[PDB]
Amino acid sequence: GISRDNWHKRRKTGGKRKPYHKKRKYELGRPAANTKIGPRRIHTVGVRGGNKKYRALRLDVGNFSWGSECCTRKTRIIDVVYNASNNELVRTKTLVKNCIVLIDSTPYRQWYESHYALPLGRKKGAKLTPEEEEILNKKRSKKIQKKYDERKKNAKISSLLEEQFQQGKLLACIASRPGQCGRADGYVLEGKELEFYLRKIKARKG
Amino acid sequence: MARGPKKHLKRVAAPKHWMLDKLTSVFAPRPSTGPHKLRECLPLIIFLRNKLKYALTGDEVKKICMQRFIKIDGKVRADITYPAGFMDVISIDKTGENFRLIYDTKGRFAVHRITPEEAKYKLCKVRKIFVGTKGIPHLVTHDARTIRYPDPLIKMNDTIQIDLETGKITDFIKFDTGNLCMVTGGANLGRIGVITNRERHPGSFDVVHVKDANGNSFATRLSNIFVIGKGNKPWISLPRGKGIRLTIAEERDKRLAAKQSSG
Amino acid sequence: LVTPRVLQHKRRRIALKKQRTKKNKEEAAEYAKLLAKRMKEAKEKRQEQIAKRRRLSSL
Amino acid sequence: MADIQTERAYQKQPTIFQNKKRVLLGETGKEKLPRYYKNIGLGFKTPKEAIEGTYIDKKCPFTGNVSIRGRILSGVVTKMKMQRTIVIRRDYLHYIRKYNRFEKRHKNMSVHLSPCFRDVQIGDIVTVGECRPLSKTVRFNVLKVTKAAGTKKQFQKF
RNA sequence: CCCGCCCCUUGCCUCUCGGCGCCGGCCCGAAGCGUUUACUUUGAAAAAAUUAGAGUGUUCAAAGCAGGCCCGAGCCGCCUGGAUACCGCAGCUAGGAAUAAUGGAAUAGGACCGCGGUUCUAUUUUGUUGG
RNA sequence: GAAACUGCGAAUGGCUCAUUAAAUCAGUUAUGGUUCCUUUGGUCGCUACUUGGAUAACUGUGGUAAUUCUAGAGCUAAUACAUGCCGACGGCGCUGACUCCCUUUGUGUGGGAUGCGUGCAUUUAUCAGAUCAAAACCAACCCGGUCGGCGGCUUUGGUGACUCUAGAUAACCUCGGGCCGAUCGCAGCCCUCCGUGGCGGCGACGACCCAUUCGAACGUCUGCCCUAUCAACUUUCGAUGGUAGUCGCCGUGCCUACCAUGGUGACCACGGGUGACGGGGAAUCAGGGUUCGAUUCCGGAGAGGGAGCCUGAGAAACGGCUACCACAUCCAAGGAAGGCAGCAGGCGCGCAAAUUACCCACUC
Ligand SMILES: [Mg+2]
Ligand SMILES: [Mg+2]
Ligand SMILES: [Mg+2]
Ligand SMILES: [Mg+2]
Ligand SMILES: [Mg+2]
Ligand SMILES: [Mg+2]
Ligand SMILES: [Mg+2]
Ligand SMILES: [Mg+2]
Ligand SMILES: [Mg+2]
Ligand SMILES: [Mg+2]
Ligand SMILES: [Mg+2]
Ligand SMILES: [Mg+2]
Ligand SMILES: [Mg+2]
Ligand SMILES: [Mg+2]
Ligand SMILES: [Mg+2]
Ligand SMILES: [Mg+2]
Ligand SMILES: [Mg+2]
Ligand SMILES: [Mg+2]
Ligand SMILES: [Mg+2]
Ligand SMILES: [Mg+2]
Ligand SMILES: [Mg+2]
Ligand SMILES: [Mg+2]
Ligand SMILES: [Mg+2]
Ligand SMILES: [Mg+2]
Ligand SMILES: [Mg+2]
Ligand SMILES: [Mg+2]
Ligand SMILES: [Mg+2]
Ligand SMILES: [Mg+2]
Ligand SMILES: [Mg+2]
Ligand SMILES: [Mg+2]
Ligand SMILES: [Mg+2]
Ligand SMILES: [Mg+2]
Ligand SMILES: [Mg+2]
Ligand SMILES: [Mg+2]
Ligand SMILES: [Mg+2]
Ligand SMILES: [Mg+2]
Ligand SMILES: [Mg+2]
Ligand SMILES: [Mg+2]
Ligand SMILES: [Mg+2]
Ligand SMILES: [Mg+2]
Ligand SMILES: [Mg+2]
Ligand SMILES: [Mg+2]
Repeated sequence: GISRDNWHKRRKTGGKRKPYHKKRKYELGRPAANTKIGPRRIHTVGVRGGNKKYRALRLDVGNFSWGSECCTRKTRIIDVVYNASNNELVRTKTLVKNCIVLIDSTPYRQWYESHYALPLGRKKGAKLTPEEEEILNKKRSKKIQKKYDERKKNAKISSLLEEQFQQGKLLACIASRPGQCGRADGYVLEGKELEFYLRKIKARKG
Repeated sequence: MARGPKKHLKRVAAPKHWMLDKLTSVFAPRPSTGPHKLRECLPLIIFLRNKLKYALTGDEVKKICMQRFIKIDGKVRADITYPAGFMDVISIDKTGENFRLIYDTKGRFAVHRITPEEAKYKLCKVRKIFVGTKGIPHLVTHDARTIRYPDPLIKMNDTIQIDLETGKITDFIKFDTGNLCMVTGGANLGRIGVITNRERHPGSFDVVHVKDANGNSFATRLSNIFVIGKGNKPWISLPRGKGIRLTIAEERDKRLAAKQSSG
Repeated sequence: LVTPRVLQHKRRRIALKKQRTKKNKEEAAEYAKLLAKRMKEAKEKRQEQIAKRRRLSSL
Repeated sequence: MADIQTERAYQKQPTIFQNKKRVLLGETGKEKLPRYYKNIGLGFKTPKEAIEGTYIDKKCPFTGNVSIRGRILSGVVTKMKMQRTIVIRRDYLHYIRKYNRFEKRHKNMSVHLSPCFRDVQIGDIVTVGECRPLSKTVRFNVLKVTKAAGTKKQFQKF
């Protein structure tokens, strides 16, 4: 079937080479996965030596990380925004390594408000009266100075990141190959990477 | 043609220090996978039926081994193509005799009966020192043995004497200039001497010099040195000749002048 | 069908794990002893070094 | 080198992190970007233009992810027309035995030149090391550039 | 034709940690290596079989790797071989410096703790943590 | 102890030389860029006195011209198929109701229920990866001791070189799609005690991971017969390089997207021929050479010609399967079955090459 052999190529001089043998099995095919977004399905391929290998199709949940905070959570993947290799991989919402994805951003908000005792980007406060000010402004006399005042000074999320938390989504990069592992892990963009990718996105579409 | 691993060995392609004929048949024992390499081992059938003449065919050595008589390094081996190798101990207690496979002088194994008190330990060369999970130091010797928790001052190329019954490294000799050694590969396969030098070529094949007990010098690669003593004093018992390699002229003079024909 | 030999096999299978745990315990103990023994000689090397260092830094 | 972002993806060294820190640890003089580099060994010295300067080359020997092992050859530069890739020529003599005489022969090698070296021009002598296949016809990397011969880089006043 | 003296004759060094003198002090071997190569000599590493070659009365030889002794058998045996050479060219290694290549400062800079100025900085000790 | 289920082997060996001209192959090196059934050595604890249903053989009824075709009916097992606990945790860190002296408080002090996670293997991210040459002030602290300050410590392993090995943190789990034994054989002991509460050795088998062995694959340098009546070749039908990915056991235009315009040649590239498989080797030979190597050892390739796959550690397998082409066999014309360049034997081709023998006694 499909083959990865070197012997169908021209040699460096531009000359043809003639084959000496039929196609082997250590030179195999196995067409692409083309992971979409949706309810999970994962098939399993038997490869050289045994060693099953998981090929994902329609993943919808990932394990992403925030490196400044060292805080990693399970999250939902919403959409793909950028793709350095092709552009038809954003029209079809296929999810490959080094893609740029939107995630749900909620568990990071939960951990942040719980760890710092301080809010994210919030517009108005009425929902904070029955609940959430319960977490953020917890009724305790011990700790609530000594601990959380050492949590403060450090709780200075940058302009772009705190602007992200308002619309309820983030920008993340996949750092794992879902076609080989069946997992869509990665890390949320920050700093100059975030600026570069935001400018690229703004420049491409529209 | 060759889609997998092979399992036959032709008599003409077998190692030469087995000292086989060329008229018995097209095939050779083909030692089974073990702790010693294929070209550097000596199967059980060849040691029993060819060097010891205890057996006369392959059936006889099979039915000698199938009676739990032969012990290699303490344990009872039932296979007749087991790859016994350097510094091993054979034990046949039905007759009360123990041997030790060591190259004599001419690049082949000898028959080297030893005392039963000496057939308890064996010397092993260290090839690898790595750390496992939870920071436990391991060893790897020249015969695939793995030792956990060695004292953290034994390194590569050093020799360790181990108890055959329990493992449990007992003592060790250090690779240094001045230590007795036997060469276990190449052209000087069998000669014994002191180190006196170690040339170093970063990236490939650091060579080592040797000078035996008669002022003759010869070099080898570091991959073939085997420290067997502190210096001028072996830890295992040496065979007859003691790796001296007297030349063909001296060979002829000693064979003629002694008139070694019979008793 | 349950038979005394099945229970004997199970007893063997549990005693093996017990023996393995005892082996690990005592081996780790002895190696920690030996490592602590080596650290004293390392201290001795370092103190000899510092002593001769100050010796030759005198003049 | 003011802007090394020329391709459609963010070029950056792996194993390097843009961390959480305070205001004005530097607004110019400390831009919070360290440099990964390794020593090749075998006596070859890492050039300072790889430690100081900034560029993204995963295939460089000194800062990228590649290991030099095996053979070490040398040659003279013949062509510099590809991106980070040059063509060097090795001449030698082949001894025919019927006659007792030699004959001149040559081989060409495509080799990888890191942006660490910026002084190379046709005619220099170049040392190379052996790496894993880096492309269809590239297996070597330039370790060292030298030019200490006649008709030197310029008039000899050094 | 290996040690060293007219200038040098492995040889300049720069220090440093490991073992070596001697009456805290005194000193040479250890680190770079002699611009490089070709050449030449030497080591290492290269399956066997075949080829050359050592031993051995297959009844001789072609072959083969064998075989030789002493006891009436009362030894429940002993001795001994299965060598060695060659294996170009290319790659590795260390001596030699004739021959043949290649190179050095002409609009200079080699050298000495020579200094002068500006400028970056390693992060050790001042006991430690920090301005 | 027949048969049948199960496990393993059938990828070795044997045969032939059609293809193949930097291809194979040879010497040399590299996997710090990969996989590896088995062997040997390490690893094995974070209804349980033992769970479920359901197929063979066997019994019985059949169908078709025909095959190592196979349907319906009735039973019964597992080291087949599928589930799944028990123990011994007396396990630390993060939480922080509350709580204790004097500085309220912050902080200089000491307990703490409560909850969460807590083995190795997978995936992503992050942290540390320790010892340089000396002193002077100021805010706070250990010790030589004192109620404002002087002398004095800084701690896995290895390589020429790793983004190595090991360690710490936050999560993730792939189940039907990791591990942590519901398996079989020999021979035995104490019971605050009357068969069980208990425990005791020796094996077989199985199994995640690491190392070893046997390899396999992909790479480095050098080496090739004749031909110019072959002088320019290669390139969206990848040609040479760059960045991101897909796929693959892994490195890599291996393949895709976007860029650059490169790469080889008179030192013979590119094209053509070979009654060309390569080598160790054979004949001849004063010295140099010339010719041969289908052929018993090593390597490669193929099973009429191409192509595509299943099982498996390992095959693009032909003593395996599925199609097309070329041949050719039986038919009850509906259908079924095939691959001797294995050993004998036969036809054809030719100037040209042996018995349709006996045996596993030797070598394996
Ligand atoms: Mg072919
Ligand atoms: Mg496996
Ligand atoms: Mg075969
Ligand atoms: Mg075998
Ligand atoms: Mg001969
Ligand atoms: Mg003869
Ligand atoms: Mg040579
Ligand atoms: Mg030389
Ligand atoms: Mg039976
Ligand atoms: Mg088996
Ligand atoms: Mg099989
Ligand atoms: Mg034939
Ligand atoms: Mg051709
Ligand atoms: Mg080549
Ligand atoms: Mg080869
Ligand atoms: Mg080769
Ligand atoms: Mg095992
Ligand atoms: Mg039924
Ligand atoms: Mg590319
Ligand atoms: Mg890539
Ligand atoms: Mg062009
Ligand atoms: Mg051609
Ligand atoms: Mg052709
Ligand atoms: Mg042909
Ligand atoms: Mg030929
Ligand atoms: Mg001649
Ligand atoms: Mg041939
Ligand atoms: Mg032919
Ligand atoms: Mg024939
Ligand atoms: Mg080969
Ligand atoms: Mg085939
Ligand atoms: Mg045919
Ligand atoms: Mg199998
Ligand atoms: Mg086939
Ligand atoms: Mg076959
Ligand atoms: Mg069939
Ligand atoms: Mg057939
Ligand atoms: Mg036939
Ligand atoms: Mg005729
Ligand atoms: Mg004839
Ligand atoms: Mg005829
Ligand atoms: Mg037989």
